[PDB]
Amino acid sequence: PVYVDFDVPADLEDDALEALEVARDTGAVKKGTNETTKSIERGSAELVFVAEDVQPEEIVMHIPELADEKGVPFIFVEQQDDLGHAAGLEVGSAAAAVTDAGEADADVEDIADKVEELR
Amino acid sequence: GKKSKATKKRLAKLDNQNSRVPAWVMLKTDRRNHKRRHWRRNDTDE
Amino acid sequence: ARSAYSYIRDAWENPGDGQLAELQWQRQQEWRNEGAVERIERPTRLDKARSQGYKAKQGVIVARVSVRKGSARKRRHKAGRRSKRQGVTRITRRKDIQRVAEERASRTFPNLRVLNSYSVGQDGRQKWHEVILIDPNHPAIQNDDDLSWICADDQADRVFRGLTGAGRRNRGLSGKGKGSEKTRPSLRSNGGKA
Amino acid sequence: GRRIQGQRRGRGTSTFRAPSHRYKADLEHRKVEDGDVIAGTVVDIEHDPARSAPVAAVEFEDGDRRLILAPEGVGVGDELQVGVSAEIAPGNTLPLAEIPEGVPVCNVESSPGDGGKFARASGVNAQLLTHDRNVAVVKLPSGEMKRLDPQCRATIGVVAGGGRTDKPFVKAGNKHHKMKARGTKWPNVRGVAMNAVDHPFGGGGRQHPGKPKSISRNAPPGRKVGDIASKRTGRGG
RNA sequence: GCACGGAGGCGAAGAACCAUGGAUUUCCGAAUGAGAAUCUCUAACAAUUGCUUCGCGCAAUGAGGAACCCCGAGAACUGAAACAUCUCAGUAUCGGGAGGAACAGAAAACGCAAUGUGAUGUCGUUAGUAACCGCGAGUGAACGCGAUACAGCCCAAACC
RNA sequence: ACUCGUACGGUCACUGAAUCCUGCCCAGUGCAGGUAUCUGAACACCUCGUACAAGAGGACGAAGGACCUGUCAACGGCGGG
RNA sequence: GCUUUACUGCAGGCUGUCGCUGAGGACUCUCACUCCGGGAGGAGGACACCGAUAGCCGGGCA
Ligand SMILES: [Cl-]
Ligand SMILES: [Cl-]
Ligand SMILES: [Cl-]
Ligand SMILES: [K+]
Ligand SMILES: [Mg+2]
Ligand SMILES: [Mg+2]
Ligand SMILES: [Mg+2]
Ligand SMILES: [Mg+2]
Ligand SMILES: [Mg+2]
Ligand SMILES: [Mg+2]
Ligand SMILES: [Mg+2]
Ligand SMILES: [Mg+2]
Ligand SMILES: [Mg+2]
Ligand SMILES: [Mg+2]
Ligand SMILES: [Mg+2]
Ligand SMILES: [Mg+2]
Ligand SMILES: [Mg+2]
Ligand SMILES: [Mg+2]
Ligand SMILES: [Mg+2]
Ligand SMILES: [Mg+2]
Ligand SMILES: [Mg+2]
Ligand SMILES: [Mg+2]
Ligand code: NA
Ligand code: NA
Ligand code: NA
Ligand code: NA
Ligand code: NA
Ligand code: NA
Ligand code: NA
Ligand code: NA
Ligand code: NA
Ligand code: NA
Ligand code: NA
Ligand SMILES: [Sr+2]
Ligand SMILES: [Sr+2]
Ligand SMILES: [Sr+2]
Ligand SMILES: [Sr+2]
Ligand SMILES: [Sr+2]
Ligand SMILES: [Sr+2]
Ligand SMILES: [Sr+2]
Ligand SMILES: [Sr+2]
Ligand SMILES: [Sr+2]
Ligand SMILES: [Sr+2]
Repeated sequence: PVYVDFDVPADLEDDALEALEVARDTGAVKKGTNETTKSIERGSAELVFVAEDVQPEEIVMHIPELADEKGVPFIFVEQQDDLGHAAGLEVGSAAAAVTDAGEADADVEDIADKVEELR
Repeated sequence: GKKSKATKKRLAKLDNQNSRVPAWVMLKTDRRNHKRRHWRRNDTDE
Repeated sequence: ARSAYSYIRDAWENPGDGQLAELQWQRQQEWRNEGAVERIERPTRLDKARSQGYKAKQGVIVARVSVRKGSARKRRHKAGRRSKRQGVTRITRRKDIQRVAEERASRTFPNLRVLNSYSVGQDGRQKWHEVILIDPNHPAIQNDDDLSWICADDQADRVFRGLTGAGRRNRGLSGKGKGSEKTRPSLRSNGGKA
Repeated sequence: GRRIQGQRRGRGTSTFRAPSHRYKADLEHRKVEDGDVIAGTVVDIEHDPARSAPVAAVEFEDGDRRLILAPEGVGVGDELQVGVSAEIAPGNTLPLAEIPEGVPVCNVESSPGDGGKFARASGVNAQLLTHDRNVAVVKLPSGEMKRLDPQCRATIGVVAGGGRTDKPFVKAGNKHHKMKARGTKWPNVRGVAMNAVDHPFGGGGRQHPGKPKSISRNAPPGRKVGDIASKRTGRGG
């Protein structure tokens, strides 16, 4: 909420998670706020997801700005356990990063575009 | 007063202790109950 | 590269600036409505907790404790005292508030042992600290190479005997040389002059 | 010395407490959702131990039986109303806003919904003077002009039992009986009549305070006795 | 049994007695189903916690102990020939807590200043020295050295 | 606590039924109000000083005091010539 | 033990300042905080309460 500056439509969120699910089966994806954070820093990240029900919020407050000053696109998910499920985890995940998609590149691209438009 | 069952048990014991040292103990030890109490001269507890 | 943790750390170096400022302004409103000791599922300052020994595991508990701000809450002398021992207002206690917080927490969880604690802010009338407590009776912990030490009998009620990190600092045990002549090995053994 | 009587009071021991277990009720206005569709009928008049004044038991439509702070002139059978649309008659309660200027009221709330704080004693009454959309001006029994939220509720009329003060107690025994119904230690031993250890005015061959009686507002308890922060004393000038 | 009586009994089916282990072990008592001056009333980890199969299912705490020990609270008589800083003294006493011993402990040390020492207690000494102090009365270390005993390691993060 | 109380209350004091009455004094002390000007601490601020700091000085100035007023059924006073 | 314009201090009250504490020498606002209300909501409001400190009074107390 303090780090969220725009609302993502339930639909867009749908496509992204699906794209993320195919990304783990095809390309490469990072699971966890630490790994997600390094990807953005190492630049090896194309799309980073960030749950919105993270408490305490400090765990993710940094993602947004760190991503901006790295051109890396990011998107918010409402639930924490969905991102974890979609990431292929048996647990939740505060953040995630698609480290080079796979047969989803087209989709990931659009999502990033759709977001920038959503300001 | 009104005595409870427990109070009564305690009073009963005090009554029992308040007895003479058997005569045979006298012989056996070849020669006094130091805890002899009187209802009037003394005061029990509780 | 920088860990995600360093970002939590760096945020807390200035709890009065940035997003953290807004978080605290929001949070404290709720904290003020909470009790004296509230157990919480996750540390507010993750980097700090892990740094102090915290682990996401069975037998590890975190609780936020609040304590009234200010100096001593002492009652004026009812019997004769020389001017020196008549003070009441500016007299402060010898234990810092964090230590009082660690003890209250440990009282709430009689079976747990204090591992460490850290500050999470304050307002004008109280201070909050989160305390990490460990269950010395849980096998997940009895089998931990990093925490099983706290299961030893002589570690029971460690907070009440000043064996915490906050305890040791407050007893003037930081320095190994000059200035610790009356603190080490204990305040009591040195006649209580430290 | 020893703590003075005024200090013993504060500990709230039996000697200084009011006989609350013997008191009836706290005549606070009824709480109405709105509409004013709340009316009841005076079922009986009773004596209020805590105020030496009469009180009226009212049975409301919705089945609530409660004692009420009765104004003068309320009798059994009479029907009272409490709400914004309540009729403007003695014994009825409604927000000052609805009350017509120049009308005597009692049991006036300080803050809307508190239940009534002002003008509750025998035969007293506040005088609603000015109206407005922001503030209702009432003149309290002490003569003070009070600015209140027009949303503050009040009862029309003056409090029952007026004139109670016009008759002298005549004897100590009568004072005694009344004092036994209040939270007060009585009779009263003069400070000048006590030992120095017991009061600022105690001690001395003959009785007299060995000091000026007008004490400062800043004086600590134990010393604040006599004429507290008096703006003046006497009858002259 | 103490205990030197009377009567009676047990023991070669090896008693008594002693060691080790086991059985029994009323009620109150931390006292824990609720209550109560040691009893009573109608199935009990009461209360606080952890785990949790979310069910008291599995566990913890509570109270005791001669002093010793650790963490807090902390006088006054007394000395100064009065007395207020100072002293008595961090003593008496109080609150909390552990153990068989506690506590301390592997340097953001020392500073015989060095091309030197090398975790920590403790003992002897350094020394009534340095330092404090109505610079009064009084208070009072440390480094080092000689000994005792010796022991050094584990996390957080980086990268996974 | 007062207080299931709200100035026709209850707190703090003095005098001590009724009756006839209760004079003069506000300088001191007390209380209270006011106050152009004077005085009036710390933080912040300015100058000097210090590569910094100690420190010195300045400006601003709250209550309080100076000063003015009210007040004796307030402490008390009501003499000598 | 008691008294006071004895000495020295200590509570307590008043007052300034700093923190709580926010937005646009006089001002508006609302979002902390406070109060009223069963609730909605209302009142107040960066003040007050509280922590710290400074000056004044201070036989109430040692
Ligand atoms: Cl502990
Ligand atoms: Cl009366
Ligand atoms: Cl050396
Ligand atoms: K002394
Ligand atoms: Mg017999
Ligand atoms: Mg390891
Ligand atoms: Mg009432
Ligand atoms: Mg009475
Ligand atoms: Mg009298
Ligand atoms: Mg007398
Ligand atoms: Mg006195
Ligand atoms: Mg007289
Ligand atoms: Mg007289
Ligand atoms: Mg029982
Ligand atoms: Mg002497
Ligand atoms: Mg030792
Ligand atoms: Mg001398
Ligand atoms: Mg000494
Ligand atoms: Mg040294
Ligand atoms: Mg008389
Ligand atoms: Mg309230
Ligand atoms: Mg004295
Ligand atoms: Na007897
Ligand atoms: Na504990
Ligand atoms: Na046995
Ligand atoms: Na148990
Ligand atoms: Na259970
Ligand atoms: Na002497
Ligand atoms: Na003397
Ligand atoms: Na001295
Ligand atoms: Na040498
Ligand atoms: Na005068
Ligand atoms: Na005496
Ligand atoms: Sr989870
Ligand atoms: Sr007798
Ligand atoms: Sr224990
Ligand atoms: Sr009321
Ligand atoms: Sr009420
Ligand atoms: Sr007198
Ligand atoms: Sr006159
Ligand atoms: Sr060694
Ligand atoms: Sr008369
Ligand atoms: Sr005067």
